[PDB]
Amino acid sequence: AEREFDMTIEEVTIKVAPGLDYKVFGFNGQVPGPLIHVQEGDDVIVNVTNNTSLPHTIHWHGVHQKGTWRSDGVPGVTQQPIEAGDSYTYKFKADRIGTLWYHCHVNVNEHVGVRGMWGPLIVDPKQPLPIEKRVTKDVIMMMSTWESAVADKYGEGGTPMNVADYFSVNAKSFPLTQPLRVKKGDVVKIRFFGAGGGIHAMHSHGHDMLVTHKDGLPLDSPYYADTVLVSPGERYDVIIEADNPGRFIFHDHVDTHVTAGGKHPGGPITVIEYDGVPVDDWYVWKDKDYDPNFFYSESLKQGYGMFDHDGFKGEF
Amino acid sequence: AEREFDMTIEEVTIKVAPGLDYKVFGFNGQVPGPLIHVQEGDDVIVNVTNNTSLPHTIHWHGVHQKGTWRSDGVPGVTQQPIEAGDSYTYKFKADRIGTLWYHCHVNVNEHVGVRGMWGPLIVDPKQPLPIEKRVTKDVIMMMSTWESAVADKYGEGGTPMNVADYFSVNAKSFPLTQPLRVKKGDVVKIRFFGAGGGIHAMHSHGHDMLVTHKDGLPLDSPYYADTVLVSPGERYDVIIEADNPGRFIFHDHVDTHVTAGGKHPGGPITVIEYDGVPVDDWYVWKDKDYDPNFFYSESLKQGYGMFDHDGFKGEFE
Amino acid sequence: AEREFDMTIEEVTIKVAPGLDYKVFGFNGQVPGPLIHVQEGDDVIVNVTNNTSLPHTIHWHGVHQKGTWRSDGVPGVTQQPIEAGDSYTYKFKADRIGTLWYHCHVNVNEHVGVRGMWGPLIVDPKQPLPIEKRVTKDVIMMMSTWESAVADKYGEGGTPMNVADYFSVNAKSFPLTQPLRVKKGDVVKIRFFGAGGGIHAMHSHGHDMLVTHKDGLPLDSPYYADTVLVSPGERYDVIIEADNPGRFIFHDHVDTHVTAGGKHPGGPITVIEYDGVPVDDWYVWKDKDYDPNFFYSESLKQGYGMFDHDGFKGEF
Ligand SMILES: [Cl-]
Ligand SMILES: [Cu+2]
Ligand SMILES: [Cu+2]
Ligand SMILES: [Cu+2]
Ligand SMILES: [Cu+2]
Ligand SMILES: [Cu+2]
Ligand SMILES: [Cu+2]
Repeated sequence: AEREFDMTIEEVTIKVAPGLDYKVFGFNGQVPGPLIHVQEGDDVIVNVTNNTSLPHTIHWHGVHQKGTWRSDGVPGVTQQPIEAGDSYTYKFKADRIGTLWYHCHVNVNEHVGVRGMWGPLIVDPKQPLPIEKRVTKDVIMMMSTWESAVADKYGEGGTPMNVADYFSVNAKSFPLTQPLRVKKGDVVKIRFFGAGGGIHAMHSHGHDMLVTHKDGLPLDSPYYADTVLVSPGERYDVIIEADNPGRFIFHDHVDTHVTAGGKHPGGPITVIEYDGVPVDDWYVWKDKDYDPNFFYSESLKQGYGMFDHDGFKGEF
Repeated sequence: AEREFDMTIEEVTIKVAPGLDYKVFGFNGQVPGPLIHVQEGDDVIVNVTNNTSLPHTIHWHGVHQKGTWRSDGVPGVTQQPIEAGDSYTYKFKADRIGTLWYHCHVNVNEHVGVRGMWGPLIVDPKQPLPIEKRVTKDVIMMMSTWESAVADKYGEGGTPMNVADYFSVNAKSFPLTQPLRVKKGDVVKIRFFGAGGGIHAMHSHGHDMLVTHKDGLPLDSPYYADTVLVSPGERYDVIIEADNPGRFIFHDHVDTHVTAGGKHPGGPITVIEYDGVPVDDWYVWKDKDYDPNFFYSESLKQGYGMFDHDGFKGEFE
Repeated sequence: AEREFDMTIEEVTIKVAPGLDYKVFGFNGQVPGPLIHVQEGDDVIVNVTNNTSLPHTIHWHGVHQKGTWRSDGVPGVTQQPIEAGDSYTYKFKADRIGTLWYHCHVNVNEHVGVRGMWGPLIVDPKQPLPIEKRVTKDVIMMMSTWESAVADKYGEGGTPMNVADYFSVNAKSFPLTQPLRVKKGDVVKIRFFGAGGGIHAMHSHGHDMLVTHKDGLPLDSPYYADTVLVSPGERYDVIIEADNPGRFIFHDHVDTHVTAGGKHPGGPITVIEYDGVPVDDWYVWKDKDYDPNFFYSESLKQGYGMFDHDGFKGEF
């Protein structure tokens, strides 16, 4: 089917951690960018308007661009950049399946590294794996890093001379992340993305993960892991069988990454919270204002197209 | 079988490198912590006493805690911390097989990153791989990094603003590491752990490694490597066939990691020394003061239980 | 067969980037060092003469040194160093197949980290994979990093206290790299090397990579990837089916690595350029002064031996 979407690029500010507001270039004014969810074989048309003061593009990472290389989104290679105030239309066929993503390809070190110019592109295969047919909850986790020194400073950051001192999943640092709420018997598909410039060692307490896909494509030899290393550009899909009721923390195991501006705890941390587990008064998230779509789990159930999320929207 | 162990957490100082003494929180006053070696299906009880000035927990990394999540050892999630001077008992069934480990889960960036709060937990499968039944030597290598600026200062370190300038296997930096001594025909199982906050590219000269397990679980498709990348939290088990007599260096291939305080050589370096090879006068480790249990290989032959090692023990104040 | 080669170590200066010349110890006065290409079972002899002011060795990474451990090239372990002005002969049997490499093993943090003391060693199996039979182009990509503060001064660099601020493939930083020119129907073997001290996430636009070998040895279970993480010491061989005509960028996806001295663009970046695709006026590499052997692809067709390349030579 033909899938036509309109995206904008906006100058907005988001809250990454307590005390850290960050100026970003948000697709549809949000970080992560909108979820794009389509079927294998769909013809995609994206009309992009640049409402920022700088040039950008959108590269569709994982999309082959078979006979459509001029929609690959690389400035000086496949197109001239999209200048401030201008528009550009991308057209491609979604013939590559799985967990893909999209991001700006101008000034990548800054724009993708610290300005949040990325989002998920999920292409449903015609032939999912047997285990994928058992999935009851689909979870998107996009990891990135932030340099507090350039929080207020478009045009700076993302160099070896900068210090990445905050770390996140879906643009939040713990405790501003959200729990992953499950029920006993759930079969959870988690899609990890190396969105930023860091490496993340994602570890699930209480469960092993079956690693089923690398960069969206199914492995002939899937393998179990309790810690999955995710590096820039990569995606890994795993399955967790939710067969062990408790509260089980789930986080980046890189020691310096569980900090926020030099203090602990912070970073890419969530908790696998099973329904019906009694809540102790000392539980860190006992009074959580819950967002059920923090990992796009609700949007992933609502059909094919483009999905904004109010929780990811920044302020103008 | 029910296996009950008593462990303490102690404030001690260890020698990581020549000219680098480091204040740590050592399980039983040592880094690495004691080897815990049990069988699949055992019921494990660990009574922990905190003899330090700061709160800690023990998380059992790889242990599912099937129906025992309150023993997972995570502060503010599964328990309140073990305060200074207090005790706490962990109970869990070892139903997850393989190379596991344990570490503190309080102030992790510092306690695990630079205070040596970790040790190995080996769970023997009831049905090991055929290749594991050929093994004649079992070897534990726990890699970590150290920040010299906070060596003498509990309560600091483990942040992006600190500089990790020393590197180790089993808490020692070359030349204070020990050789891996083998003889022709040995079948060596090596278990790599990303214990600290660094990434380590472990390269064996003279041999390929058959990578057989990831995080303790056997791969359906094992593969050969001469360099295995080990990142925080991960474990890899490999097999080396010791069929090539020589002196073969075995080290972290990350260029900056073969230094110590800006000087070279240093870092996670050992040598696979074959017994039959005549020793040259210029060999760096000629007349080495040898510790046969530096990789826990002797402890791993002594049956199920918990094993301290004096080679790893630190000095009390 | 017995194959005997003569190599020197020279003090030369290479151009790594615009704004970065670098003092290096080049094998045969070039970085990367000469391609050594032999067949499984060959008896290799390399006579090395040290024409520099400092001691060196050559370690043959991946070579087992079966019955020849004294040729392993490790100072204080298998030999005393090759002192300034002296010579030394290595002899070994190439019984280990695949993508290997060689590098100095004296003061490795500096000499391999920033002085370019490395090159490729390719051992052809007597029995190649079926997949390798279809290969029409062979490509070598050796990634490394550079510290500008020590560009002029042998005896410093390669420590945690230094800043790596330039990044390269085959010792050039974009735009001084070269395109990978292919024709539709090509089957391209790419051999990635972690030659320096960095981690590199190599991402091919427009194509998936079939990962066929790890450290030169064939995987029982090959897998597709669009991003391949290459760390120090490692090699990965991949196959790309050149079935998608366009201009497709091919680069390190680690955000900070696509910079040069704090500026973007730079780093390990090439472009898969298909023959016959019209060149746009704004294409960054329009009228490029092209080197068809920048990835050793021409040398790799010339049989067994040691092959220098003028494009890699430094100046005295
Ligand atoms: Cl022997
Ligand atoms: Cu942009
Ligand atoms: Cu891409
Ligand atoms: Cu602790
Ligand atoms: Cu854990
Ligand atoms: Cu050298
Ligand atoms: Cu080697």
